[PDB]
Amino acid sequence: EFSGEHGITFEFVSLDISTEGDVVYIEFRFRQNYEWCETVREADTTIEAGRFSINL
Amino acid sequence: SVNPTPNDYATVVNECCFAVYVLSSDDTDWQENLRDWIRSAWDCSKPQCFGH
Repeated sequence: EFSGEHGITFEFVSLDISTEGDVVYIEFRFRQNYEWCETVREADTTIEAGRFSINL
Repeated sequence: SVNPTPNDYATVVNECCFAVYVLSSDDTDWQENLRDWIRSAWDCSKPQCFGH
């Protein structure tokens, strides 16, 4: 449902269970792929326009 | 020895630019003034029209 709501998918890798006394440990191991975005995304060095020219 | 040539008139003729020029006067001064005007137009100044 979450993936359908936002478009984010995970990978299932393994499931382990193990108990101790009166507790059962159920252990999922997921793995998530993504791409990291450059954040700096700042303002540009200048804004071009007018140059110069000497065609001697 | 009369040749009324005086003519520093970059006002009447201005940004509206002309390719060819013809000056019907053998007076050196008038010719030199036309020369100066053309060379001014042909200068590094960003607005150009390249007259002759």
